[PDB]
Amino acid sequence: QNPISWEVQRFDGWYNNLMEHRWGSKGS
Amino acid sequence: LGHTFPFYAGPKPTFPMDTTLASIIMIFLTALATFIVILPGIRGKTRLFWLLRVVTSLFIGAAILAVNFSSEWSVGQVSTNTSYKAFSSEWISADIGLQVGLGGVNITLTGTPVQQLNETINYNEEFTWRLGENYAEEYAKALEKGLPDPVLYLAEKFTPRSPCGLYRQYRLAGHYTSAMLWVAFLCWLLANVMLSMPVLVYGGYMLLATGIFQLLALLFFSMATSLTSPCPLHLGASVLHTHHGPAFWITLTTGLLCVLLGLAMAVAHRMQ
Amino acid sequence: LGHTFPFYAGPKPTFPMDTTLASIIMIFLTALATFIVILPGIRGKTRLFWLLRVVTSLFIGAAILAVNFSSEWSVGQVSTNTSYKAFSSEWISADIGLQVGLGGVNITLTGTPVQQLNETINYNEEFTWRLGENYAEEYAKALEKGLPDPVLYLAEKFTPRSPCGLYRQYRLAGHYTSAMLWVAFLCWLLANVMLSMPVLVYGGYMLLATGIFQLLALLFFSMATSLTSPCPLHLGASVLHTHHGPAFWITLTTGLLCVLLGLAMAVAHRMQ
Amino acid sequence: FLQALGLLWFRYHNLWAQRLARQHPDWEDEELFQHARKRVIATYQNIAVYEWLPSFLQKTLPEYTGYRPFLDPSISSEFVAASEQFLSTMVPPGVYMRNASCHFQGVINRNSSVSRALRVCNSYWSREHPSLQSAEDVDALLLGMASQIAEREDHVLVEDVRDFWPGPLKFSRTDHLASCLQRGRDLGLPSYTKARAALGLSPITRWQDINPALSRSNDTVLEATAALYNQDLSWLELLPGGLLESHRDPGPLFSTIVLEQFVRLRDGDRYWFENTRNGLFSKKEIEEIRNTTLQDVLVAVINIDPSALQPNVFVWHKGDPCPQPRQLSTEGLPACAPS
Amino acid sequence: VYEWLPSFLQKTLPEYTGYRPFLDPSISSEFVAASEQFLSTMVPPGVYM
Amino acid sequence: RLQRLVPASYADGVYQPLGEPHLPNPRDLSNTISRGPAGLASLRNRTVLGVFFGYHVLSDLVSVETPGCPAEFLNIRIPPGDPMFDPDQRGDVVLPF
Ligand SMILES: *[C@@H]1O[C@H](CO)[C@@H](O[C@@H]2O[C@H](CO)[C@@H](O[C@@H]3O[C@H](CO[C@H]4O[C@H](CO[C@H]5O[C@H](CO)[C@@H](O)[C@H](O)[C@@H]5O[C@H]5O[C@H](CO)[C@@H](O)[C@H](O)[C@@H]5O)[C@@H](O)[C@H](O[C@H]5O[C@H](CO)[C@@H](O)[C@H](O)[C@@H]5O)[C@@H]4O)[C@@H](O)[C@H](O[C@H]4O[C@H](CO)[C@@H](O)[C@H](O)[C@@H]4O[C@H]4O[C@H](CO)[C@@H](O)[C@H](O)[C@@H]4O[C@H]4O[C@H](CO)[C@@H](O)[C@H](O)[C@@H]4O)[C@@H]3O)[C@H](O)[C@H]2NC(C)=O)[C@H](O)[C@H]1NC(C)=O
Ligand SMILES: *[C@@H]1O[C@H](CO)[C@@H](O[C@@H]2O[C@H](CO)[C@@H](O[C@@H]3O[C@H](CO[C@H]4O[C@H](CO[C@H]5O[C@H](CO)[C@@H](O)[C@H](O)[C@@H]5O[C@H]5O[C@H](CO)[C@@H](O)[C@H](O)[C@@H]5O)[C@@H](O)[C@H](O[C@H]5O[C@H](CO)[C@@H](O)[C@H](O)[C@@H]5O)[C@@H]4O)[C@@H](O)[C@H](O[C@H]4O[C@H](CO)[C@@H](O)[C@H](O)[C@@H]4O[C@H]4O[C@H](CO)[C@@H](O)[C@H](O)[C@@H]4O[C@H]4O[C@H](CO)[C@@H](O)[C@H](O)[C@@H]4O)[C@@H]3O)[C@H](O)[C@H]2NC(C)=O)[C@H](O)[C@H]1NC(C)=O
Ligand SMILES: *[C@@H]1O[C@H](CO)[C@@H](O)[C@H](O)[C@H]1NC(C)=O
Ligand SMILES: *[C@@H]1O[C@H](CO)[C@@H](O)[C@H](O)[C@H]1NC(C)=O
Ligand SMILES: *[C@@H]1O[C@H](CO)[C@@H](O)[C@H](O)[C@H]1NC(C)=O
Ligand SMILES: *[C@@H]1O[C@H](CO)[C@@H](O)[C@H](O)[C@H]1NC(C)=O
Ligand SMILES: *[C@@H]1O[C@H](CO)[C@@H](O)[C@H](O)[C@H]1NC(C)=O
Ligand SMILES: *[C@@H]1O[C@H](CO)[C@@H](O)[C@H](O)[C@H]1NC(C)=O
Ligand SMILES: *[C@@H]1O[C@H](CO)[C@@H](O)[C@H](O)[C@H]1NC(C)=O
Ligand code: NA
Repeated sequence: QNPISWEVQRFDGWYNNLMEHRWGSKGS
Repeated sequence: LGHTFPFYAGPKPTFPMDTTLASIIMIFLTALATFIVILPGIRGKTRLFWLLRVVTSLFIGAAILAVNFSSEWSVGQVSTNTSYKAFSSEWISADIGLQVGLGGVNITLTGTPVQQLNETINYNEEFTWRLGENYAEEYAKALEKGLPDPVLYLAEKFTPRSPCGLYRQYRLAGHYTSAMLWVAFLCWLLANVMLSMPVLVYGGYMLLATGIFQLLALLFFSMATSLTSPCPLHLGASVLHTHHGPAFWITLTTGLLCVLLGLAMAVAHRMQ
Repeated sequence: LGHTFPFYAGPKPTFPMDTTLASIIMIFLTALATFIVILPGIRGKTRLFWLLRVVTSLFIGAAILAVNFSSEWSVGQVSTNTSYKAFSSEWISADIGLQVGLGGVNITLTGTPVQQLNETINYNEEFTWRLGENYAEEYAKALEKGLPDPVLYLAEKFTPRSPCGLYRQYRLAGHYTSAMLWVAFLCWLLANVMLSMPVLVYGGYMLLATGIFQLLALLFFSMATSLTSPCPLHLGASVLHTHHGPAFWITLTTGLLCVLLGLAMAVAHRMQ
Repeated sequence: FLQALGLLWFRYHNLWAQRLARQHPDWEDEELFQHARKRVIATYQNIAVYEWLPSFLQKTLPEYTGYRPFLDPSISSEFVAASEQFLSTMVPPGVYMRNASCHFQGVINRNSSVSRALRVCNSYWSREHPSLQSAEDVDALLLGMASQIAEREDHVLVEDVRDFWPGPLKFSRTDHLASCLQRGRDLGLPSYTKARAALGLSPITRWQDINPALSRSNDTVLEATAALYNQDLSWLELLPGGLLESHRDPGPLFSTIVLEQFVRLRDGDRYWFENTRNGLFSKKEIEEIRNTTLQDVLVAVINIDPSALQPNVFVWHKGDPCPQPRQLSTEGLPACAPS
Repeated sequence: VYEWLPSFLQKTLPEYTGYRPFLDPSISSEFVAASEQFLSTMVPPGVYM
Repeated sequence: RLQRLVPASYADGVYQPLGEPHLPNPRDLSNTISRGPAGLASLRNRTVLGVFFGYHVLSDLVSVETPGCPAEFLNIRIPPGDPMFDPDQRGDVVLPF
């Protein structure tokens, strides 16, 4: 099985919020 | 037929190749077909030689244009398991490929199989750094569009502010290689024009200049893309290594052919 | 001088008029200056008449071009107290003006006085409905930019989906009026070319055609902008009423002048 | 009936404009319109949030604690379907028209026949109706709607909605429930189980746990619905699950969706009338707005005695004025126009 | 969040009640200055080893 | 745009809706669930005025009824022999959506 069983968090902060992809992102 | 919607409910077709290359191929094939049609009008036994010349000329021209517009200069491809989309922990098995050309980079993500996670994975995205085009704006638009993770990763690798300086060196190399290739195409046009004129020597020298400019474009691209510091491209559990693609070798063979043809023409004129 | 930043800390100047009109005026004034310089070279007593002709011709041309590019076709202006910006209950006293041209609408908001609420109120915004330009996209960009409330209100009044159909009728009128004015400009060029030729009759008929096309542009603009249902523009405690602006009357006088000149030329040729 | 509600609010705005003109004779048109619009918006918010929502969801919003600038109030995709179905499950086959003196008048059909109520399926997008010609007819419609009991909050839809909904394309009639299901699929709505999980509700693992009361009785809608989904509870869509969950009230999923949506709408709105920071109303004005109910609006615009309507027009209780003659059904009403 | 913030603000965050998808977490302009100054007021002239 | 409590559920994961055969036919589901006798009074004695006031509130809040561009059709396949839409057992009746 894949050891990474979760969605890896992005380094740029994008797509953290479901509908506001730019929230907390770099450059926002 | 009406009374139902839509009138044409079939899937909308997708063009099976690059449109610029397809247009160049179509135009040069039309020219070749016209020349083949008029071939019996070429009187005497010269026609064979004539045919060769015509074909060679067309090929050269086509090659130059294709090599100027093809994103096949720095190619690489790996097969990996990687994260696909946000808000989803599922991974996809796919071939991820990089195709760095003169005016931009084409990132390909082809699923193996194409149908994975109930989705069609056959992405071929373009990110252009041509003069007047903002690479950062295109990457931001890709981020807002929601492109798959490997595509976004490879695109961010070529952003101007990315830690590894692939963007600047590749942009410089592509720009000046394209300029040299346009000069070579102009020299090819002039050589074709002047070979009909009584002075064949100047036509041969122009063909030699076309070959020289193709080789200079090759040399500039190699030198400018070799000065870059090593940028490690790591996807999943594998590493993407780039190498000179089919466009580089096509440019090499076409430039060598033009140089040899011009040299042979000059030598034959000197001896005869 | 250095050691301080910025090197030039003065306010950056703003151009005091429309750039297209300024360029047209500069080009035609340069042509007039060249003709005045060469005027003593015009031999005989004809020069006076020559001068008149030259001036007339230039004026006509300039007028047409200016009238084609000026947003002075449907003008209106009121003095009102209105809300200025969001997240602020303060009101401003300002002149709000509408300048509907062929290719778009210019909304002016000039504070009275200009310095109100510690802000400079001298807005002159443009919203274009020219073919290939999306008015809704421009209005959305204006909304995202945060333009003052009167400007946004007058811009939304001309949106394609606004309840009152000013957008469609004004776009049609401006498009076909601009087409007719371009035809008139081409006829003016042809008349200028053919007046040098020995056949003066065709030059006179071309000038008459220029006048006819100017009058046709006037008539089309009037008919297409008159068919609109009444759209009440209410700002503050006042109502904005539009009327034919200086561009309309300039087109009228220039077209009448061209028609009369062509008619007089034809009559003089017939009598002489 | 929706048109009657719109006319009610239009007349309420005009009445408030007249009141403000009387109070401030020197005010211009713009100031009168803005003040009337502010008051009408505040009244609409108060009635919708603190009167209609508690009566129709059996849930009350938490006490207002202030404006939340960082809370996203955008309408969710699930809220559309949830509210639409929880309202469509209560649409009656017909609507009474009631006089001020508790008299239920006869409704003249377009066939010139006289019925006891206005048929819903034959009144869709009605340009004109013989029994709807003056303002008094609109008042009668409002009174009849106030006195008539709505349909049961269950999975059953009347034929005016299930079979004779206005067809937007090529058909004069269409299925509103099928259209709503196709809309939810078009909007990419989540499954019933995932929707419950995202809201923190207890997971449902068996088909009969969707509505224990429904499975208790002889209604076999649960078993047939499971058969349609091949017994796969994970594939049950949000709309059918919410329809099956309803019993005397909207189901926990729909109730939670609507409640949280209205909480976010109230807290995330800078122009909410209770938000004292916007300067729209004073404390006394806010108290006046809170005291206003839909019965007050009806009394004001209809110019009727307050005793002719119950204090909460959203619910009719025993002892309230003008009981409905009977619970309306398809019997005795004009047949729906064929598609 | 649970060690440095309580010790340096003398305030404790409320007990975690779940993820809020509709809450905007963007750093405010005021927070920059507030945190920067509340930390810079405690910078020592020197640091021991 | 509208908010989402759960990530969008599409057949292709982007925009293609989930439908048959993975989901039951909309008309069959509607007939199975919503068919019943009319005249059942509200258990809370809620009034029709409340229902249509809620409809007015919904019209005030959200509106996703008008079609978008380009024109996309998600047609509802009417099962053969439907009492309302296919009384003649044609088997090809399709409600456009
Ligand atoms: C280097 O790269 C260059 C750039 O790629 C390349 O140049 C390009 O060459 C190719 C040909 O070789 C051309 O580009 C392609 O064009 C195709 C057709 O383009 C038209 O159609 C699309 C599709 O629009 C429909 O769908 C969208 C949603 O997807 C809707 O929003 C639309 O309204 C429309 O919907 C209707 O039609 C549907 C059809 O089924 C119906 O189902 C539906 O109900 C509606 O009726 C349009 O978007 C295009 O318009 C856009 O572009 C024009 C011009 O730029 C603009 O004016 C306009 O405003 C739009 O912006 C156009 O009209 C495209 O289909 C194709 O797109 C695919 O590939 C690109 C690149 O990889 C992706 O970004 C894109 O998302 C598509 O990938 C998805 O779909 C394919 C299958 O088609 C999958 O294989 C892929 O994995 C991916 O699937 C994922 O998403 C799917 C949903 O989208 C989902 O279902 C899957 O499950 C999965 O999640 C492509 O763009 C063109 O010539 C060049 N493009 C340029 C210049 O931009 C160059 O050759 C390369 N160089 C070399 C050397 O190779
Ligand atoms: C019909 O309408 C047509 C459109 O208006 C018209 O065509 C236009 O004609 C005019 C000339 O006639 C030209 O447009 C003008 O150009 C001026 C100069 O443009 C350059 O400079 C601006 C300013 O940029 C500085 O400021 C911004 C922020 O404001 C910063 O973001 C910048 O980085 C820059 O900051 C530096 O410089 C400052 C100078 O002091 C320093 O203080 C600062 O520290 C920095 O060092 C640039 O934005 C321009 O670039 C933009 O456009 C180019 C090309 O389109 C793009 O490539 C680029 O990406 C940018 O998008 C350009 O470089 C403008 O100043 C002028 O703008 C004013 O007017 C317009 C229209 O009304 C407004 O939208 C705009 O906001 C400005 O209005 C404010 O300022 C004026 C005073 O200047 C006030 O009177 C006014 O009330 C308003 O004040 C409000 O905002 C102020 C802050 O902005 C605030 O201080 C006030 O208190 C108040 O709140 C104008 O655009 C040009 O030729 C045409 N424009 C086109 C085609 O777009 C046409 O003629 C009309 N037809 C007829 C018949 O009349
Ligand atoms: C991707 O995953 C499959 C399945 O586990 C495996 O067989 C394959 O070797 C993996 N590819 C790489 C490059 O590790
Ligand atoms: C997804 O893919 C699987 C296997 O390829 C297939 O059985 C299924 O029908 C597809 N669609 C859905 C909605 O699962
Ligand atoms: C705007 O307000 C000033 C100040 O009260 C007033 O003198 C002026 O008449 C007002 N303008 C209009 C058009 O009402
Ligand atoms: C604003 O305007 C007033 C009056 O014109 C002036 O006294 C003041 O200095 C200006 N600036 C500020 C910051 O108030
Ligand atoms: C309707 O009510 C009015 C007073 O509200 C009354 O005078 C009239 O008689 C009533 N009509 C009928 C038919 O009962
Ligand atoms: C609101 O009603 C209550 C009684 O229900 C009353 O005590 C209070 O004074 C009223 N407020 C206003 C502002 O009329
Ligand atoms: C509900 O209304 C009916 C009349 O439709 C009435 O008989 C019954 O008593 C009412 N129920 C309550 C609890 O008031
Ligand atoms: Na019901």
